[PDB]
Amino acid sequence: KRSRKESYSVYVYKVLKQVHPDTGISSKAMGIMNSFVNDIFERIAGEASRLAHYNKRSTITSREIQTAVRLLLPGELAKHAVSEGTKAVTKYTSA
Amino acid sequence: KRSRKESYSVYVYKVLKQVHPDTGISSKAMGIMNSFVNDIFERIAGEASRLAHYNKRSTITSREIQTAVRLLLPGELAKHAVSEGTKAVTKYTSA
Amino acid sequence: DRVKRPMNAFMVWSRGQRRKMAQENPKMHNSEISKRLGAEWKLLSETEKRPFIDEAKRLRALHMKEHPDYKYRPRR
Amino acid sequence: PHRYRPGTVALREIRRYQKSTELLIRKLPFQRLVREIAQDFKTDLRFQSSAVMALQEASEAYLVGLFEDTNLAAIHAKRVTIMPKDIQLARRIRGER
Amino acid sequence: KPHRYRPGTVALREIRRYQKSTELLIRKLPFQRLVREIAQDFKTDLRFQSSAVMALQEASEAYLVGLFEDTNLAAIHAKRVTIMPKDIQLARRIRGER
Amino acid sequence: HRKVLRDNIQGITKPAIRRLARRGGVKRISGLIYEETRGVLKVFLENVIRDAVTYTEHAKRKTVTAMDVVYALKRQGRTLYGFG
Amino acid sequence: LRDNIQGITKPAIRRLARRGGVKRISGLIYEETRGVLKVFLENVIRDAVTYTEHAKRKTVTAMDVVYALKRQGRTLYGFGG
Amino acid sequence: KAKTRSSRAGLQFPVGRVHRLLRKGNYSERVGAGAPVYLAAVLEYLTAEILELAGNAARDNKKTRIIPRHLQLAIRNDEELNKLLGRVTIAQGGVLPNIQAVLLPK
Amino acid sequence: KAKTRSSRAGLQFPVGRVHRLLRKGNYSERVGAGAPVYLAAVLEYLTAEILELAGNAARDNKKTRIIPRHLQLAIRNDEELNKLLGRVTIAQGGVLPNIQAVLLPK
DNA sequence: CTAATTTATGTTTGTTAGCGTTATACTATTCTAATTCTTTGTTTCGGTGGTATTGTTTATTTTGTTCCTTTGTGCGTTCAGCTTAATGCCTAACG
DNA sequence: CGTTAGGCATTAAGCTGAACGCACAAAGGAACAAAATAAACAATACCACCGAAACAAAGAATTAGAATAGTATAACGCTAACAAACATAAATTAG
Repeated sequence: KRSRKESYSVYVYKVLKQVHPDTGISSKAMGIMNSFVNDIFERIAGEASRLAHYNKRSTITSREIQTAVRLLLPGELAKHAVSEGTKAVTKYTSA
Repeated sequence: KRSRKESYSVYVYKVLKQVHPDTGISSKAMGIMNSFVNDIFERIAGEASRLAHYNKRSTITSREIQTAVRLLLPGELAKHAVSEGTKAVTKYTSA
Repeated sequence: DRVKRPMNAFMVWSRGQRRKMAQENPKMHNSEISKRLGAEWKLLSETEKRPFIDEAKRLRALHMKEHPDYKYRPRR
Repeated sequence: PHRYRPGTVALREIRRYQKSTELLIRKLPFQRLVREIAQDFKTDLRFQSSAVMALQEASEAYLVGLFEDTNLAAIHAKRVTIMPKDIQLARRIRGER
Repeated sequence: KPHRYRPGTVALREIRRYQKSTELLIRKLPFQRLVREIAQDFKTDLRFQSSAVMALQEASEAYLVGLFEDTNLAAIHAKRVTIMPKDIQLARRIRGER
Repeated sequence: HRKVLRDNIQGITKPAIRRLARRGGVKRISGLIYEETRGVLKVFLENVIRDAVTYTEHAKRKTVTAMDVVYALKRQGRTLYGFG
Repeated sequence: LRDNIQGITKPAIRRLARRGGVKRISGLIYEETRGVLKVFLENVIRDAVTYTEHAKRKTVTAMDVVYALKRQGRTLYGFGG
Repeated sequence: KAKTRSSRAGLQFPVGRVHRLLRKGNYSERVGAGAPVYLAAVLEYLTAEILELAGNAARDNKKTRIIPRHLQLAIRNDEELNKLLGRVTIAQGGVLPNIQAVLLPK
Repeated sequence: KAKTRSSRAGLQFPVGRVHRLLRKGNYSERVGAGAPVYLAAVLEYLTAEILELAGNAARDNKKTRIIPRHLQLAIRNDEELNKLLGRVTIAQGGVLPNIQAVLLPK
């Protein structure tokens, strides 16, 4: 009857069981993954916000997120993330 | 009938004529002062925004601006700016 | 052989004026003469410049006759 | 003949170029370099003249910052000169490698 | 006749075991006392959570370990191994600290 | 519960500085490193603690959480992972 | 008209180092400084290209270079905000 | 029968929570519907890249748990994750074990 | 008769424009009325501190104009303005003229 | 040189300080356990000074090489007003 | 906690005329730049040393841990009342 901490703790474990079924995880490493998810969310959403302001756009669409991903993430991570993202919106729009 | 560049060019000259009546200013130095005013405005408003988010405040009042001034500006600049600011709101509230 | 653009009223007017200033000012830098000619050129009237304008126009039409399919294509 | 001592002309140029605020990179070769590199990322990329002036000014600022750090690292190692290991160290300690 | 190691020989094993191990190398109670000593001068009578002093200790150890890495880079660059305080001041100066 | 503190910079000791140095890869440490490193630590703690104190004093609070220390290290550009 | 990293000439780097307060420059500095300037312009140009490509503009304005330099911690004053 | 937006994209991260954080995070007035799906995609791929290297580090160490020493090892050994997390330090992580070659004896 | 908000505080910077930039800058949903007055105050004091040192530099150089060499001199010579503008470089500004003492002859 | 952009007044509304309560982690105390900091006596090795060789930078002169500042014209790029479909936010309902 | 069906009001794609921006014609030494060279001073190789830091054993003195009680404090919920967004009429100002 405490209020609940809204966090990304379950979904990191879901991804971990998708990618590594045998190894477990600590609690403090789950907190580190929660802080990392929130840090990367702030970076990408801040770049998307300032890009929408620089172009005088009042709407953040997937183009701004794609450009911010190409801005922040270096190397092959950028194009891998863009391919994953476009796969996700094609999945979401095909359904 | 060109659209007009909204900038702080007149008020920097007003402050300059208040503080230094004899010396003139260039145009490119006026552009530098405009860029500096916009840079400091972004710094102070960004710290005020993230402070209002960290305290779950939906309203940025003068307290957040005062705390952000004490955060960014080092040395005696902080307390000088706070004294100037409180002088300004006491002037604005006395009238 | 690349085709050069037609000379404008100022370039034509400078070709002969530029030499006039060099003979009277043969030690003057081209960089400085180019500045005084521009200052003097801005003081000519349209009637006085008209002759220069029409000749450049004629050089442009005659240039177009020699090379009709010529197109100005600047390098970006 | 009376040639100057090695470095005295360098000192006069130090004081002259530090008293000067001019741009030390010619505009046409920097324009050629910028439009030579930027084709590799996208083709048909014209530049405004203010943009290449800004790139030249910022590269000037970044290189004089790199060179004052380089001379700090070189003086630290008891050397008047600059060797490329000083540039390597000044880029490494700044966290750019 | 007891057996003695050489200077530097034990030092490499200590470097290896401290780079492998992930614990904190300064004790929690002097860090609590120093943090409460410093934070008097900004506002007296502050309560420090144990997690706050631990977070300050983590970031403190991280900052000093990075500064000592840069100090070793600068001392190696000047053809030394014994680092010196001028290396610390130099590595702070290049970094944008002062 | 009233108390004033003094001379706590000697509590971070010299064979506890040597371990922080030998984590970073240092093979030999001079004698005069210790007071300079204590001063570096002092000015770093003074900056981050002053930022945390302004953070907790804006919120009308009396204690220092770890979240405000994390925000104070974020404002200096040294982000800490592991506390929320 | 190719190989334009030799457009940044050797006297125009000696002037850049004399502004920085350097008394002597060895001969091996010019190629290293050319590579440093090359990778710096590669970063800033790639960011400005992504900026002007997001806005579907074929040219690179000055504001895009300001915004590309702001994100690396080196803000330009003077070219507008 | 209706299916969740997290598995509409075929993902694990919740689209609704990242949508709510984009709304109440105050980044714009409006936000597009492709934005949280794209952001959950790049987020899920990013922690997949972290956890795969972390699991390979922990299995390489003959351990069965992910302690943050494994996260620090997986981040510092990489090249293009080291540029993403260069300024960030890791709690209880330690350093990447590497000793300069001139300190070592011959 | 009504008097402007910029001179209600007795200032030069417009309170209405900084209020409008705080609104459309998307920093919060609401903004307090003391916020633009405080922000215009600290802004006006800040450019007053810049322009006073710039005028003293230009009068010290026996010039009558403020060129950005004077702004770069006034910013780099200061201590607590150098911490505010340490990362920012200045267009057509040059450097602060200072030469290391070991390069100089005896 | 007159449109436009800040300022004032009343209304709604939604945010926030005041208040109460309580839980909850913080601070202090006193014991043992352990562990590690500081002293003191080896010991050995790296920073620093001093000298000599060398290697390479600088300053200069000669000879190319370019540049620079001026206006009009051509062409490609961007931008702003107007059209118009796209879409995301709000509400009600459901799970 | 998370998702889904219909308005509606805001917003980005579409389109065209218009205005901007840039290259380039001649000029013709000026200003710059590459190249060859004398040599002079700086980097560096090597050597001695000496005092400074590492290593070790002992004990001291400090921290760790734990039970526990008080206890300031912080984090929950009602409530007013206050302050800020919003709709609509001047004015001054300024590019």
